[PDB]
Amino acid sequence: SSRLLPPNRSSLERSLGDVLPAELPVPLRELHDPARCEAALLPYLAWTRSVDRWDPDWSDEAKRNAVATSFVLHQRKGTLTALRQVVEPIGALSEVTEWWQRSPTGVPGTFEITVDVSDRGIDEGTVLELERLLDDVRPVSRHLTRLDLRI
Amino acid sequence: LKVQVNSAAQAVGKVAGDISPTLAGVLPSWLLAPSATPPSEAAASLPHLLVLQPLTANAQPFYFNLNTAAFDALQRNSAYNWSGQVRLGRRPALQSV
Amino acid sequence: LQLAAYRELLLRARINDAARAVMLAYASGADLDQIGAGFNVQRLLIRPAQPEAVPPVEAQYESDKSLRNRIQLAFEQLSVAGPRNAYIAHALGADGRVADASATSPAPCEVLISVLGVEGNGQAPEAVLQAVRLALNAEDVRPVADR
Amino acid sequence: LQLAAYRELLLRARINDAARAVMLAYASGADLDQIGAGFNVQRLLIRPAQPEAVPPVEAQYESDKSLRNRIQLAFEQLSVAGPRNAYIAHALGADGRVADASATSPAPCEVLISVLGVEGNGQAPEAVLQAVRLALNAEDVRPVADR
Amino acid sequence: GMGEESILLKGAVFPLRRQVGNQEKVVGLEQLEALRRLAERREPLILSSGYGEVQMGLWCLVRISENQSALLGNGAPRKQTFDLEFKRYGDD
Amino acid sequence: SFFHGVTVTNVDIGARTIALPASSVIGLCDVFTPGAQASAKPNVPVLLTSKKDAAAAFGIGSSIYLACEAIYNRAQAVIVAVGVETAETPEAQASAVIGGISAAGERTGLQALLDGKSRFNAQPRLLVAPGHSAQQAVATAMDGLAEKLRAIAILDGPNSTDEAAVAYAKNFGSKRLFMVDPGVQVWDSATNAARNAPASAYAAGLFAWTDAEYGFWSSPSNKEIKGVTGTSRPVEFLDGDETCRANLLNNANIATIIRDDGYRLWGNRTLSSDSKWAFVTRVRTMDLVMDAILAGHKWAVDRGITKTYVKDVTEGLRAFMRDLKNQGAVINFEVYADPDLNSASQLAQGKVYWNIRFTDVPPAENPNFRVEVTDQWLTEVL
Amino acid sequence: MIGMDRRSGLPLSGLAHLKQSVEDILTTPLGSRRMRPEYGSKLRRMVDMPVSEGWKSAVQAEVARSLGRWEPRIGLSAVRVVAVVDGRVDLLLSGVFEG
Amino acid sequence: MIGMDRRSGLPLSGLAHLKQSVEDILTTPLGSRRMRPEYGSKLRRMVDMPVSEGWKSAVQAEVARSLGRWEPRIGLSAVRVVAVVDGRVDLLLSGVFEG
Amino acid sequence: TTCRTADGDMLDSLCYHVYGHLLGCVEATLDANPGLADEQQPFRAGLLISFPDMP
Repeated sequence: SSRLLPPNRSSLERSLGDVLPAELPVPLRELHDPARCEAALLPYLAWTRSVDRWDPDWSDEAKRNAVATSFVLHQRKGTLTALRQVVEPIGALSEVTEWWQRSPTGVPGTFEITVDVSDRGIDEGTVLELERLLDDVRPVSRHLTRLDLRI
Repeated sequence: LKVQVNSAAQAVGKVAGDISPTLAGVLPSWLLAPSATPPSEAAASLPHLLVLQPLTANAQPFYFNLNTAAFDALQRNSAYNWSGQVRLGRRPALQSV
Repeated sequence: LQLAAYRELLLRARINDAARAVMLAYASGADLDQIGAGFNVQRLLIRPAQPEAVPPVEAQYESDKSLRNRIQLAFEQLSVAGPRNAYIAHALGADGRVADASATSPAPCEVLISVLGVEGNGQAPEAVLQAVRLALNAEDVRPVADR
Repeated sequence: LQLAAYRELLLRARINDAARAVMLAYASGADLDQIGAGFNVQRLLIRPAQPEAVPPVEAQYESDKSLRNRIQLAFEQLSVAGPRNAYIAHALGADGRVADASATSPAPCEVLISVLGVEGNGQAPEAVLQAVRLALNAEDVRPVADR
Repeated sequence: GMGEESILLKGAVFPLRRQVGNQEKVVGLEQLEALRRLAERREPLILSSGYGEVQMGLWCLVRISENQSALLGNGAPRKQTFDLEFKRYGDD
Repeated sequence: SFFHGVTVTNVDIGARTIALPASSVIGLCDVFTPGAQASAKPNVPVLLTSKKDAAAAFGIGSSIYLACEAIYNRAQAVIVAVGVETAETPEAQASAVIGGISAAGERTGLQALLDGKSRFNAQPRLLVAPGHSAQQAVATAMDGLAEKLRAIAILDGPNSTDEAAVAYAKNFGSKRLFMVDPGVQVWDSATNAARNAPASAYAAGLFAWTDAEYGFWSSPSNKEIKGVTGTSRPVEFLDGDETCRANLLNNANIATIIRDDGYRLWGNRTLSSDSKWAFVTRVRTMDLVMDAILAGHKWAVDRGITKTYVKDVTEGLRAFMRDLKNQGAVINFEVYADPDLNSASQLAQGKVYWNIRFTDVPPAENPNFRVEVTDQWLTEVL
Repeated sequence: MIGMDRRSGLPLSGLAHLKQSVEDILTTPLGSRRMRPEYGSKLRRMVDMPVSEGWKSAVQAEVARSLGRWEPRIGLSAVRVVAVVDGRVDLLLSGVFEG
Repeated sequence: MIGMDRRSGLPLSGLAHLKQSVEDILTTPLGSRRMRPEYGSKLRRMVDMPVSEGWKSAVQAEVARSLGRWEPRIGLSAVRVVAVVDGRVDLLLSGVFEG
Repeated sequence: TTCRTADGDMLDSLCYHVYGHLLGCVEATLDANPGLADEQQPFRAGLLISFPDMP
């Protein structure tokens, strides 16, 4: 810089001291913070966090929490407590079924779940995603493809 | 790269030639030239006591007189190399070596 | 040229400083906080933050050599009671009790955990029957018939 | 000024080449070990340097682009309650096979996994087939049962 | 390196001049042989002056050479002009 | 109850009020809290030599000790420290520092520094009010007390921008004032952050370090400040008469801490309207030879005027001022009795005159270097 | 040797480069340069010191050191005080030319 | 070097450790330490001897020995009698700091 | 050997005062210092450098 020069300096040295270093940003620590990645390279971080399902229609607040909480989701896949948070952009947390609410010892099929989803933002469509968005959280043979919904 | 860039540098040099290597360090014939005139010591009003003068023959000599050094003593050692060889029953033989 | 070789050496060092900050084996300071925030690991508090006296007691955090212990142990961790070795380790909510094992008599629905606790003769009291079932409702697979 | 325009041409190329080797996209050798340590991925030994004779040293590690897959399959090994990829990512522990696909047509807790294998003409040996049940004992759910 | 640093102490002992304040005791004939006994210990010595630096280093004693003359009847001198000679022991 | 073994003692033992360098004694006035830990009455002077004397007489957190530490970090100085009770109104706080004869027969505030002599043999040469000199009423009080005291008053400007301190220096020009405007900051152990010190006491410790280790004739500008960090304003500096914030302050007769943010003071000209008295070394060597003339020649007020008496001191001063000339304190001088004004009409009155004429050493604040090259006598190349 | 001027950027070679080579020695303090700490003069330490007859011989002994390091093509002859105005001393830096 | 205080157990490092390092030399007699017989001072032998002008130079010559052994980071300058009350002589142990 | 700066202390000067030379002595200081090179080279008054041994 011009400050790194000795006290004797011309205006030429002080000018070339302000140009010849030519400092640059180093955007390298920002690559692993999902709240500080740029929007053009956010799905690179979503790949290494193994975000299984992705939509190019969400807001960035709904894209970055799927990467930031990709650990807590993938740590507990068989639980309900991350089935609650896997449906984050579709804002819905209403009701869930369990064994003893049905009196005759469960359904034939040993209680596949029929969860309750309550969306209010999008009304057209928004059904055909939830049987496959919830597929990774669902185990391969602990549930059946029976599903319940609400608009 | 030694083929394509050299063909590219020859292509640039045909379109736009280089600037001439201008000369700013052109000196006259003086700054490497000795002043062959004798100094003010050689023209002084004192007879010179002894004179040092080198083999390059254009360098300035040193003049011993009362203005410059003016020695008053002169040692002059001068050996002569006679080598002794000790013979057993007689005087040692001396040879000029 | 001793600025363009000195300020470049600072920019060559900032890239080496930023490359260490994104690697687990070299990051330190507030740079393991960014690795810690991604893996849901927070830095501990040995002594609390707020003092009651006039000299301010510093909020004692653990050193960054112990975060590298905790970020790396964030995988081998009790997450969900899938197999027989995880129903019992998730059944350590009570205290007056010795080790345990699990079974399942049918395949599709039911899993069996036979809790015995050494207080007197080794019977399980009814007070710790619900103390097990408070933990297994959200730490199991959801459609378990955890008898 | 023609030097300075050349040096941050070599610094914008340095920041880009540093940012390549940090992301798993375009990360080169001896650097995924720094990333895989953050994802509990260590390369293993495929007949390492045992000197049967001392001058012909035969050293060999795990190569790239499959170590990178094991870093990509890191978060699919945390959940032990068996999602669609944990049955896959735990079945890649063997060597004489290839990766797995999971499905279920019948009644629940009956897993249909397709163990495919790349060693030659088609069919994998049945002795290699028994290794996945030794590889899936404390990784599955205990009531669930696979074929 | 550093090379040899040496200290050489001249002087004279007159072993009939009485000790200061007339202490009923003279400067002895023993009082240069005490320098000899302290030198056959094969051992370095700390010099302790009192003017500039006080902590001088380790200084081994190398040479004692007295010139004792103006003798008495039993061989006792009354002058002993000595010169000690030290070299700095190079400790760590 | 005595003791019979070898013992360590960590308290002060001996007296060091014997030397008393008469050129480096400092008058100091600021607030403190007169509790039980501060064993000094407020409006009386007290002699100080070390930080243990400042700890015993004043509080540690009191800003007397913060100014005593600012001097004692650099020089082995002597301080005549007067205290003031802290007030509520800052215009009435400046009224406490100026003092006066508001008591019955006691001087308070800055006026008790005139009682330095007849208490502790210290006629103060450096006047500092650390913090209480951005106000004009105390800087005028330190002004008018200086020529009574034959000292120089080290006041300081406000810690605002440069033209707030240049225009604050335009209220003066009275030959006795040395202003250092950037209040420099110092590292603290308890705060664990950067403080705010007024940087008028740091120039006093630098003057006491100068006149005892380099002589009072030496210019006390380019020398080191200890107990220091960066300044409250980054003050740039170059070479070649630029628009720098160093040359702006120095041409306004203001000194300033300049290089490496805390390393050295810079500037020697005083707030004077006369170009004859522009330097402080013109002013310091004016008063510190003519009270060193008196020290040693204290017999000139008795031993009444005989024939040899006028002749006794006219080479009594010539033999003392040649000792000043040989140690560099002045350059060549002349000392002679006054021929015309000395008369028998006022010799019976007691008045008898001597004429002193000396020139002093100039401080080389601007060395020029006309470089020229040759071979024997001329430029052979051109 | 051909260098460029400090101001105005013009390449000047023979003896104007010789004079600005000396004035980069005399006016740089020590340690002000980057990665070259033993460069410059202690003349900034001699700034605003009283002009005694030992100050003169300490400037001659320090210009000769600092030019002896980084200016081998100049043989220093003498440094002389030629005038004194208020503060401004001025020094005739005279030296023969070598190299 | 960081050590602990003798009383109160607090770890003090910079220069308070320097002063208690000296006072472990001066007040330990020789041979009082365990398995370290050439440690300490002969100042306890100088206790309750008459303060002559040869007693002063024998204390300067013995503090310099004992600090020269086990205190290399202190260069001893002088030891001076500054006061005398009944029995209680007191010595200003002054020395520069090295290391 | 941790040192604290002033508002004008600079890196190549500091590790010349500490070590005695600058060949291989600045980047070894920048190696064992997190976020030192990211800070501006005219330093602020309160940043700490731990100078390593064997530069």
